[PDB]
Amino acid sequence: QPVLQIQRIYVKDVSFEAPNLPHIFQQEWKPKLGFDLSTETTQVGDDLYEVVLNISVETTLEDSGDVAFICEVKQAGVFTISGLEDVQMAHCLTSQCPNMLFPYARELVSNLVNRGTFPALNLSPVNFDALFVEYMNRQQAEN
Amino acid sequence: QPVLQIQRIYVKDVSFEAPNLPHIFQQEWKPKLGFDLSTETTQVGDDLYEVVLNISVETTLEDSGDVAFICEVKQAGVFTISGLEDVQMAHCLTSQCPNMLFPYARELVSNLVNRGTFPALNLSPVNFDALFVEYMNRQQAENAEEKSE
Amino acid sequence: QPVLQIQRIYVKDVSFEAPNLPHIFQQEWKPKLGFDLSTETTQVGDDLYEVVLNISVETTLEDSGDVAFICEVKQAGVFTISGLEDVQMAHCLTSQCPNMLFPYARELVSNLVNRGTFPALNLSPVNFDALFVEYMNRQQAE
Amino acid sequence: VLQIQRIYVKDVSFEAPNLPHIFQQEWKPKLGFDLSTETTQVGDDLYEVVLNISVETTLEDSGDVAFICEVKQAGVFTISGLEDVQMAHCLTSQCPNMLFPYARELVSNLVNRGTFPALNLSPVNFDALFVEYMN
Repeated sequence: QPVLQIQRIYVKDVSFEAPNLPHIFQQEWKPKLGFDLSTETTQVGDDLYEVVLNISVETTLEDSGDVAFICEVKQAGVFTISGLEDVQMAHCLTSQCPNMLFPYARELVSNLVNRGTFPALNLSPVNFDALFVEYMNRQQAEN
Repeated sequence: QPVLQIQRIYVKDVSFEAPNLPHIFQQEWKPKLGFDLSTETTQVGDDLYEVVLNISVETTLEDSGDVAFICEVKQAGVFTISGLEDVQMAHCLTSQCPNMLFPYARELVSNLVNRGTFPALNLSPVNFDALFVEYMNRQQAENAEEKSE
Repeated sequence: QPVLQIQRIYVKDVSFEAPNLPHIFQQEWKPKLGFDLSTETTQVGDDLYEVVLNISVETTLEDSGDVAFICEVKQAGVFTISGLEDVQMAHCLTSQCPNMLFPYARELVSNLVNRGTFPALNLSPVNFDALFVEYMNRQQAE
Repeated sequence: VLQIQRIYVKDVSFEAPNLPHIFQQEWKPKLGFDLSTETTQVGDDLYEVVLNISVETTLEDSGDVAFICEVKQAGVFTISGLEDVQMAHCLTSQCPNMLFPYARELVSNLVNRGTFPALNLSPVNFDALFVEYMN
């Protein structure tokens, strides 16, 4: 029988620069979000995996092209996973686990950004399943 | 009369790093705390000053000496200050204001280390008039050097 | 192509009470935690619902029975939901959303228990799909 | 002798009973401040100073409440050796002012969770209040 369980959820790395600060608040609010996302998976112990969801957000206010902020995040989870065939295992490490972390990472980004008094940045969903399919293509590609 | 009013408390830079997860979680919680603190100031308007409070902490474990986490914060706020003798002004800026900012950067610190799922880290109350004092204590030598140019 | 988008994560209500302070800090920390959680939906706009996640936590200390803290949080959202079959939709409403809201409500609880200077309280993952299934075992009960 | 031993919240509330049917309007705020202080001896030269703050923002013209925040920020202070009245000043002006900035980011923090516009409470003349006390 297969097993997928979370052992711990924790941040491995956080960041939130907002340079041209004191002033930028004068300019008018017209964003240019520069999302990006990734996931790495390190095996730790027998049947234990660290799935890390890497995320970079970067509002940019069009005309000026001057950064409004750059939030980066590494939300991780250690999981116990066993009894899965190669492809399933890959859906776990690539969509299942990342998908469960995602919402914690969303809250983080939302919390930081909020600390810079900026306007709410509640990250929109990601389709991890697609990401899985894409993951599979990339692997056959390389092979 | 004299005027002090908060315009906007806000963050300008925050980072947090916990380089030894998860393996470190298995070690005995023997915390060693590094904690440097500092303040800066900048006028950005007519009676508009933006004070910055920097904080850096770093925990290591007694036994292995490994690093548990590093967190750096730059809490800032912009204020409207006016009608003060140069001496008052300096207190306001090196103490009064940074003081106002302290809880904000404190919470952020507690917040982040808790996301590392490490034991609480609630910075102890800081004496801000102290910094003012160090500020004064530095003048004489600084003015001397300033004069030497 | 369906539609799921977030319009506003926000708190409708939150309460934190620590009634036996500072005396309680003299007791040994032997916690017995009570946890309760529920959900509510409400169409507000046209393809716009305010999903609410209610969480209530209480902790007493075992030797004295005294209350260390009680905390209640109403974390809400307002989302744009469209183009979903009756099943997918009620799932989205009763599970998928409340889930997105979980981290927000969680952080709030840990944040407040920490201002009371009590040991950390980081709510463990909640299984909303399970609560979703029971939601159905209640409707069908009719 | 005067030193802070522990800083903590005894009670906190924050209700915004008109969401999300207001995020659509603009700001026409009418803050409703109120503030108390209570001290209690809890031990040998140990006093619990409690700073009570209420802030009921009512959006004027509409009349409805935008939110009601009620914080009890407190602290346990070791305090000894003070002439009768000069003590009062400690327990009613000195200590509270020490707690206020914590009571401030708390109120900010909540308000910011209600998505409303940043509410960074304004400075309170704690000595001036002390006067209207002895009366």
